[PDB]
Amino acid sequence: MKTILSNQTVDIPENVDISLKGRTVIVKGPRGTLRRDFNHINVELSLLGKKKKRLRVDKWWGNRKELATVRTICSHVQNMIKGVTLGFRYKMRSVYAHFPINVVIQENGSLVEIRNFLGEKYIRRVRMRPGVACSVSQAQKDELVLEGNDIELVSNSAALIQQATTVKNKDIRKFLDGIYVSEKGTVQQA
Amino acid sequence: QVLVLDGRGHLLGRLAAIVAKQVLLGRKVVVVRCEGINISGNFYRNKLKYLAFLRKRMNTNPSRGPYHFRAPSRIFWRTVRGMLPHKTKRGQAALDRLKVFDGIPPPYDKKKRMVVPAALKVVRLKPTRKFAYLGRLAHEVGWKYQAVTATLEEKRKEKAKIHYRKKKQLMRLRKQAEKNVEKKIDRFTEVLKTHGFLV
Amino acid sequence: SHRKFSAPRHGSLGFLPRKRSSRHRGKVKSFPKDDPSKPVHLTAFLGYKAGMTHIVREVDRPGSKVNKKEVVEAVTIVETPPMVVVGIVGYVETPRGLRTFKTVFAEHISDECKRRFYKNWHKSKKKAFTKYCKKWQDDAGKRQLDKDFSSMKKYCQVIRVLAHTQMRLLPLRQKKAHLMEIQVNGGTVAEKLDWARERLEQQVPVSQVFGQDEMIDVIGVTKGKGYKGVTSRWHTKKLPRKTHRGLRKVACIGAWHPARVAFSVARAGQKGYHHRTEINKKIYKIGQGYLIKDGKLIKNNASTDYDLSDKSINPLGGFVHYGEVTNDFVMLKGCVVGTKKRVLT
Amino acid sequence: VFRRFVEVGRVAYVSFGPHAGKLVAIVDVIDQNRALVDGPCTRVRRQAMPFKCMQLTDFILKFPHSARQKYVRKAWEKADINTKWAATRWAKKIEARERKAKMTDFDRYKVMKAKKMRNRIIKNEVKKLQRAALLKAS
RNA sequence: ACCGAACGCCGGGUUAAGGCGCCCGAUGCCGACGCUCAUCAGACCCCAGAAAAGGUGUUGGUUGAUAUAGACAGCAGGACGGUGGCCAUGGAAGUCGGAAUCCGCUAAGGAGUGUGUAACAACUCACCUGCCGAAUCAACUAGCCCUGAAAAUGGAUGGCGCU
RNA sequence: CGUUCAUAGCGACGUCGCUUUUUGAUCCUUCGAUGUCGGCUCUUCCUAUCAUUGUGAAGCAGAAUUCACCAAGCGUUGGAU
RNA sequence: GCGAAGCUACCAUCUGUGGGAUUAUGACUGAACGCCUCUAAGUCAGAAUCCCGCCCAGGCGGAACGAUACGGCAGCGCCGCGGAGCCUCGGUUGGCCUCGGAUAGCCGGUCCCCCGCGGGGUCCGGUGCGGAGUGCCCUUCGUCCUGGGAAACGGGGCGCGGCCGGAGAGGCGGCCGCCCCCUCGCCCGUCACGCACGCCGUUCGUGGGGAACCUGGCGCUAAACCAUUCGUAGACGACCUGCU
Ligand SMILES: [Mg+2]
Ligand SMILES: [Mg+2]
Ligand SMILES: [Mg+2]
Ligand SMILES: [Mg+2]
Ligand SMILES: [Mg+2]
Ligand SMILES: [Mg+2]
Ligand SMILES: [Mg+2]
Ligand SMILES: [Mg+2]
Ligand SMILES: [Mg+2]
Ligand SMILES: [Mg+2]
Ligand SMILES: [Mg+2]
Ligand SMILES: [Mg+2]
Repeated sequence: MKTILSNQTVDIPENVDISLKGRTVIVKGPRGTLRRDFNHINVELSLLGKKKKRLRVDKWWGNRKELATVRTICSHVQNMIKGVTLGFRYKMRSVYAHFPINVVIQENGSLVEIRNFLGEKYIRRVRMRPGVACSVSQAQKDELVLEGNDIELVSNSAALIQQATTVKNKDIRKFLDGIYVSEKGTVQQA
Repeated sequence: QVLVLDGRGHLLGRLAAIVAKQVLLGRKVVVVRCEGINISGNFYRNKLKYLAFLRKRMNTNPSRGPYHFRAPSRIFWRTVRGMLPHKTKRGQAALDRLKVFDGIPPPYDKKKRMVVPAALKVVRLKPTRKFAYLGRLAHEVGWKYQAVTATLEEKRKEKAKIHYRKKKQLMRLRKQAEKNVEKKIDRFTEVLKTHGFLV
Repeated sequence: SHRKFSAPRHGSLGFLPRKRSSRHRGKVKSFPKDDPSKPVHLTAFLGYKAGMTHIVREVDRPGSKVNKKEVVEAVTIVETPPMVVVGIVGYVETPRGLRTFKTVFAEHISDECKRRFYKNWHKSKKKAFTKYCKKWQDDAGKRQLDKDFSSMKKYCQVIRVLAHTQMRLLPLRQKKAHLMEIQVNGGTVAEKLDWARERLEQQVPVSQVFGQDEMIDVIGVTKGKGYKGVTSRWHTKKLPRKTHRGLRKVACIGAWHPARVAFSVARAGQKGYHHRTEINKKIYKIGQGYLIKDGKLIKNNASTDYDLSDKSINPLGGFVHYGEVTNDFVMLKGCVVGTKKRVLT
Repeated sequence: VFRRFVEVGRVAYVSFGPHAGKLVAIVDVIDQNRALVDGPCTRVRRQAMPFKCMQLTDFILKFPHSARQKYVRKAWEKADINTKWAATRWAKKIEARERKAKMTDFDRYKVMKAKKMRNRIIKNEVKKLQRAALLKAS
């Protein structure tokens, strides 16, 4: 039934400054801005506290599937804050039993050529979502590093190269190859 | 003597219903910015529903068979045509009053245009419900001129923004003017608020 | 019941009302998309199908069995004497479509061109564009002209030049020169228009439009064949010898119960003189016409670097049912639509 | 981003119904969509009333959630809600709208004559202001 | 052929059975309370169409739990010995099967849920903690919705449409 | 059953359905006549998908494969009796 | 026998294209359910599918432009302003415009900052069952006379010339010179206008739309069809051509 009220709080840290034009949070700090719109979620994004310390999200007269959004908005702002402060660092290790998936970034991070996958002549070119920047790591041999602020864009770009390197018309239990996400960490930990 | 209705923010059949009866009572109506009409129910839902209508054709000679109009104006016309007795003389006469446009062209681009709040999306739908823009719909089913209609409307909105700024400028001067004059309009301005305006 | 043994259906529905084309001169149904970036140019030309012949050439597709092997090859000669620009005509985008906006015609216009505007020239007093050309020599007119061009600069998007043929220079009977709108594809519309305003009343030859080893689309009307039966017009099976009411027919038009004969069923009607746009016809040779420095230069046509004789593409006794190709011509690979003498876009 | 609330003690103007055009305090909330309501000073008997019909003011007079009518009568008369309401811009443009409805035919004529003139005076003064603004621009 | 009602020719009134977005006379009520979103929604006697069986889809019930002796999940630590227990040898020391089926240590572990073994091994599946911080969880039941749900000219809640 | 393992693939004893490309029932229509089989020829639809595109499954190492999904765009032939 | 032209054959030769939305599916972020989940709000990839493109036809659908009957009787195109006279009717103040939002908006003003008198920002001050309100605004609806007050340079002569803005189906405005005339809105006095004797279609848009008729000024000077011809065409029509 209609729950008379639900809410939550999102305690912003003193480094970051968040601001909300209505229902369109914009979060800025060390690394950069991250806007996100929630016109489509239907909530009261109050912002309270001197020093602007916490973001509150009411949701009045919600039914079960309307009250399910409350936390997911709150959480999306949490990631947004993390992105601004620390920034996300997805690491993905290449795997093969023969053909050593030859990776090479191109423009800056943007492009990812993925040559010699399974001994295929086809060279996979994979763009990155605006903001994300791939880079071939050191201190680990067959391993990529995708860094960026907007987690959504990062993890999508990770998937983009994960599904790029897919095996068709074979026993995938046998043929375990491709560039898989190994670790979802941050650019700096504190 | 003529309705002009901005079809933006309305509901396709909901507006068409109201337009039909106006049109049958001899009211000449114009319906403008028809691409902006929006239809309840999630997008995909309505695309299929249209695509079905496309499938309907007179097997032996499609050239005769139900003419599936793409343009949002003609779509909206089609749905209003479905609520009149359009095989009659009086029905055909009724449609001849109605005048529909994709976007908002030159007679009516400098006319104030009404809004049927009984067909309006913000009112008639729950906010958590989904709907479709009849533009998108029209576009994907083969409407040629979305982008053109967009490029012409950006001009119009820029052209209009100017008009509003000048309008505002007069309003402001008029607010100043009254204050400049309010001892030599004082025993007029008093009488216009005994009988209850200006308050 | 189902038809027993399957078979793909005869003829394409993507081509029908198999009727006699309204036009004779094949329309360009779409010009290419003018990227605004590359410089201005014409997108089309109007030639004439003079005749076929061989070529011989070394081929260079490595891998093929025919790599570095001299093949022969058929070719069409399209005699293409230079066109004369006599107009421009501005268009504007609308949600309705692409409205023609303003047509500015040149000053002087040939009787080659003027012919076109009368159904009977012998009987006319030849009074066309007479009060028009008054505009081109006064203050009032020239100013209005400039304002028209300015308006086109403000408003228009697509610009097509109007040119026409030089019917004068051909072996054909007709004098009535074909006009045609040709689209100027290039930079910004103001640049685009001042190019066509410079070209006005001027010749334009073939080499200015096309270059060698270039795929081009031939547009024309097909060689017409009158009323033809279903066996000719659809390539339906003949029925056998014993058939009592004839055998160049279709037996079952249709089923009973969509109780109408469908548009997909094969019937006898007009075969030929259809409009058709065959694509990808590679230009092997853009050939220079006869010219004079002291004597004739007839050589410059059908001589090759390896042949070195004194030929023209004209064969002995000319191209049959045509003439001498005394003008510049293109030389496409393969056959193209239409008859000898046919105007060809 | 809400400013007015179904609070106990909120004064609400009834938009329509039997008690249309009357103020009324929210004593207790019964349901999702029904408020137990009272308007002792404003001639409205203690009764349940749906929210759909009441539109709520910017006046929260303070009493306890199910007092016995006497006490809300005090909290109404202490705050002097009738005086404060009639002072509001809202209530003025209610009063206005009623006086426009009461207008008699001679009264309608007077008005027209008064406006006919009053809009002429302003119109000139606006035109003068435009000329002065044009003179500044020059 | 159903329901209502049974006809001289007309005016006013009122009804029935049916309705009242527009087609089409009437809700253009500030109607009341819920339920339900369907990439096959649903939409009224006769009637022109679906079942068994499913679904943490959502909404109600019913019955039982549980938990401050601070749980419940979520991660982390052990899973033994009397004992190749007995029948079965073809090998079953917990483990193709079946009769059994208790004690010790116990904080506590079934003569064993499975994985897998020729058979073990090795792994895996209570009782209890450490962190976190209020409800948690099970089994039925019935409403709408969905799966179940395949036909041949293009098509029919009557149509347009409707959230 | 499938070494082992109910459900990869299967599936007894039972059970619930759809279909009208089988055959029956039935006799409503037509007996002042609706030309009675097959083949040829031609068009179009359906999908209950043989192949082809995109995919999930395996008792799929590869090759070969069956099981299922979207799906009827395009095909589905030459002969002997 | 051989055979030109012409038809003609996988029996010769040539050409056959690009996007979008997404389905099945596999994924992201992510609640519901302190974990987990492709899903609930949100996001990605995605196809012989579907829709378009190209390609064929082209609407009781439009377009720009040309020429528009010298004449031997002609007949018309504009412009302005007049008289009658059939016919077809509907009407009976106007509204000359921001964009949009809806778990928000509207207006100001910026002291201050950035951009091209404006635009964007912040900050502050007002409104918000919207009075800078379509529950709205504008406009007045008897005629004249004279003789005061408040308001007062406003209006006109289908007054006249220049400079603009407007192309989506522009069809409308605006702003600037010069000539002549008037004193119009709001109150008061002051009289008079057929006062047609209680009684219906009054009152306007209206110089309306169309057809036929009398005046001035400035312009005009035909094509089409047949016949004939041609063969890129053809059953016949039609079509492509030619003809001081
Ligand atoms: Mg394989
Ligand atoms: Mg078949
Ligand atoms: Mg015979
Ligand atoms: Mg077994
Ligand atoms: Mg039978
Ligand atoms: Mg028969
Ligand atoms: Mg299927
Ligand atoms: Mg999905
Ligand atoms: Mg996508
Ligand atoms: Mg795609
Ligand atoms: Mg089409
Ligand atoms: Mg009248």
